[PDB]
Amino acid sequence: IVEGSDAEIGMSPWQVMLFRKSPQELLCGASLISDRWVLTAAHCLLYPPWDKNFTENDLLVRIGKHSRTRYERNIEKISMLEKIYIHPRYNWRENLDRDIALMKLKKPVAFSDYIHPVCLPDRETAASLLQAGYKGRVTGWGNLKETGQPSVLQVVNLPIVERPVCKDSTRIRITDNMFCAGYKPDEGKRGDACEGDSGGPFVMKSPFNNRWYQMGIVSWGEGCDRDGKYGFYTHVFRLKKWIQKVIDQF
Amino acid sequence: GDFEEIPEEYLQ
Amino acid sequence: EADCGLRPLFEKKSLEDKTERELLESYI
Ligand SMILES: Oc1ccc2c(Cc3ccc(OCCN4CCCC4)cc3)c(-c3ccc(OCCN4CCCC4)nc3)sc2c1
Ligand SMILES: *[C@@H]1O[C@H](CO)[C@@H](O)[C@H](O)[C@H]1NC(C)=O
Ligand code: NA
Ligand code: NA
Repeated sequence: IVEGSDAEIGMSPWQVMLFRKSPQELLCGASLISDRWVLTAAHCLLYPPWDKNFTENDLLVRIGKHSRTRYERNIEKISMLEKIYIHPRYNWRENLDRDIALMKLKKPVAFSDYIHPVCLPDRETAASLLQAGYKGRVTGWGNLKETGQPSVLQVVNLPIVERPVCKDSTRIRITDNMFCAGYKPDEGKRGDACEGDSGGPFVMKSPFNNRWYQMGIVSWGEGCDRDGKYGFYTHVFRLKKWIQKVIDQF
Repeated sequence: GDFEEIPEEYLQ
Repeated sequence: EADCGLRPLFEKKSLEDKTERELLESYI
């Protein structure tokens, strides 16, 4: 995260760390949506252009963390994966359309003050909250600047940006399955996600029922915190059907 | 810096 | 999940975090 601040203890109990077995390293962010399911971006697991193609046995999921590198004894829980599900129509060749993946844990994790799932939006929550100008929150242990690492989880709040503006800021063809967020050059406030943060959650707090909803998944951007550029996120509600499908069937 | 040693039980 | 999105150390204790007010104020 660029231009964010240290998170408070227990501020994002659904935040998950995707960790590589060997060499041991931070790969991406992710989120806990139930006792046995983790949501992340497909590009974190599969992206041929960068020779990336991980399987269940290649990594670990670490839940309830705050510190980036310390093994937080008696607090964090480390879990193994049983199966990975990448969206059948994930478009990694062109624009990362449908950048989404589900991961099934080998055994359920027990909740605590530091581990708790986030809600998935319903049509009404999405229709009501996904509006230009409304702010969401992004969290992660990623890079602090484009071109180092934080000591503890970082957080930043960013406004959703008008579709036309998102479109006119890049050459990439953007779809209905994505939205962009960030401050404009004239707003006098900065902030963005960066390398290591992708796959992480973009959440919003409903003012109707006071719950936190994951509206997006950090998907892609061109650089980090560059003026006139914006971070792009996977539209979780537009893809909810597939999510329920996988969970209900598997 | 680099990460800290996590229990062996999680690497098998 | 039944109590999804309600944090043990915040919503459940009726305590607010440092910047959530910023989000709520943006929701006209
Ligand atoms: O706001 C955001 C949202 C997401 C990201 C991401 C993810 C991200 C960005 C771009 C992308 O691919 C190319 C972009 N096109 C794909 C479709 C549309 C545009 C896919 C994911 C960043 C990132 C991550 C790894 C990397 O190291 C490269 C160095 N790698 C070589 C091997 C491993 C490290 N460089 C930047 S920066 C950033 C800011
Ligand atoms: C990625 O790994 C899987 C499983 O090992 C393999 O079947 C597939 O051919 C690999 N490559 C791609 C691009 O999926
Ligand atoms: Na364009
Ligand atoms: Na920007």
